[PDB]
Amino acid sequence: KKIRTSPTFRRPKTLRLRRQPKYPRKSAPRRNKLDHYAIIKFPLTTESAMKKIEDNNTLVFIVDVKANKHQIKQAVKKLYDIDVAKVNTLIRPDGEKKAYVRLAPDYDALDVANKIGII
Amino acid sequence: VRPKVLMRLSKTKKHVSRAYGGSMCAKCVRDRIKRAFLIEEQKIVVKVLKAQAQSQK
Amino acid sequence: KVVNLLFEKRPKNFGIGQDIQPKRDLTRFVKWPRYIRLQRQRAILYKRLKVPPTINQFTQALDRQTATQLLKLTHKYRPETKQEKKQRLLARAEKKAAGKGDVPTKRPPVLRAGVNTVTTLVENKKAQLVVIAHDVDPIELVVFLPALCRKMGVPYCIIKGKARLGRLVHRKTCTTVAFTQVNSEDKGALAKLVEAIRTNYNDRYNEIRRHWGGNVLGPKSVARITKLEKAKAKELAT
Amino acid sequence: DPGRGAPLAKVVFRDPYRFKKRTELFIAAEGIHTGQFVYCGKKAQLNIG
RNA sequence: CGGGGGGGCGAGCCCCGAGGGGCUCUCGCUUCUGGCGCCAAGCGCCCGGCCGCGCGCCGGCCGGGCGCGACCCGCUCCGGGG
RNA sequence: CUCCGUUGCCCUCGGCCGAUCGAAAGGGAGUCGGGUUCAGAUCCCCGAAUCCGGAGUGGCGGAGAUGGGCGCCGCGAGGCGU
Ligand SMILES: [Mg+2]
Ligand SMILES: [Mg+2]
Repeated sequence: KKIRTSPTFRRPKTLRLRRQPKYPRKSAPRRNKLDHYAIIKFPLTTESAMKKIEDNNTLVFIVDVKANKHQIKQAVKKLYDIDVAKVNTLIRPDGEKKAYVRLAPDYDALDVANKIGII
Repeated sequence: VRPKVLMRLSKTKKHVSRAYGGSMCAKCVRDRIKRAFLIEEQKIVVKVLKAQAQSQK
Repeated sequence: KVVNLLFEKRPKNFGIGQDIQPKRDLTRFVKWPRYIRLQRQRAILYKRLKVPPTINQFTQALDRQTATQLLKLTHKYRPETKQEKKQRLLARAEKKAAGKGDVPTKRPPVLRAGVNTVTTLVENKKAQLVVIAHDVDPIELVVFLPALCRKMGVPYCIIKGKARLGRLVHRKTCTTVAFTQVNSEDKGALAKLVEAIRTNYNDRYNEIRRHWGGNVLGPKSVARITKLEKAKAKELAT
Repeated sequence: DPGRGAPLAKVVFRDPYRFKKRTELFIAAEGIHTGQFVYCGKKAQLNIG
């Protein structure tokens, strides 16, 4: 005597368990391929890019094409012990992703050019 | 204003402060009031006339 | 007055169109899924149709008073469980190489379970009683058995529940069962059942063999057909 | 209702049973004015609509 | 839904004692007005704690649970064919 | 382990309506002046903005919200008890 108020039968909601696999299904976890040496390929040194460094506190980077801005930002930060105001990406007709990276005002591009070797 | 904009606006821009405020138009509320008597009262008048018909019968 | 004036009544009325209707049980006004609907109207057909004798006999069965003696009787007598089996062997392995053992003992009398086991030892007249489950799924497997049993003059019987018959022998289900021998002391109770059973079965056959058992309509139809015989009685009985 | 000579009428009853309001579409009988209560079913009285 | 059964304001008939009962009907109760109407009141019966009387299924305070309300049984989810 | 969070199970409630795609012209919140290049500019910069989401611990104000009565004590502003 648990009466039926509704005139449908809806399936009873059963218990359903969580995977307790007897092995892992692949041995090891895949080594991460988008790194803080791989996501950035090279800084550009084009005249319209030197002009962009000196005048706008930016750096012009070619970047690995699967990169996001929060990846390009935690890359450029990690490496040229820098910090980044904002990233701003395009895809060159060629498939190379550019990303020109504004560096916070406390902090200069024209110095960090000579550190990374460009100029 | 275009409806998604209503999410920005304050409560008071979207109603007027009443019964059925901001959905219904005064003129229909104040009939809904004085309809809601006379429906109610004349169930009472039928209630007593029924009671008198069964008191007679 | 220990009765606050406010708690009133507000008694509702669920006439058509008056106050909104409440929640009754609807078990007949509900959508019975395709297994249920189906199994429901197997049981209906299986009464509605004209069922054959041989399949009917698998309705009429034992009663509490008889059944419970049977299943008492068997409980002295269930075939060795596993574990219980192991120590029948293990004890003879230690008793053989210690304090003598020819090792035939005396195999104590027990049940006999399946059909093509039973039917052989019914066809051999090696059975005092045979218990048959009624609800067996392909009925094929036990249609004959009663006929066979009465020809050999072997007391057969039809107990309810292939489960509770298949719980004696330690399984899910079982269709038949049999006592070939009994312990001497336990033979008064066996011969008590046997005589009680075969008044009721083996010596009935021309009552069972010619009894069709369905052809029963639905009570909704029956209530209507009978309500026309109060019209036809009360036309020219008045 | 396009491609159809008769006008329809939306008539809101209410579900005798769930707190709600079923609405339907009757083919408008002539003399259906807007604001009519339309009585339906066995015991209903014999008038238009 | 089909049977049953409650109800009962009421009609026919039957009974009747004039209280009433039985059988039949009726209902199953929403029609003058672009009104409101769900998640339950009420009664009942219980149990937990806590407080008071102290016998505590006495009484209060706090907190729950089931029954009626919302008759009972079934065998085809309702309808029309065949 | 306070309180809160998280999860486990137990009870409770939920009609829908079709696994899914379909607009660079239909539906769809919110960015614009000025500046700048050889080529790009509501895209870069300067300044003014704005939407959506998050804000828990609540970041800070303001509302909820600060009476009245009664009773005392105080000249009176007033203080306290309830
Ligand atoms: Mg799409
Ligand atoms: Mg568009």
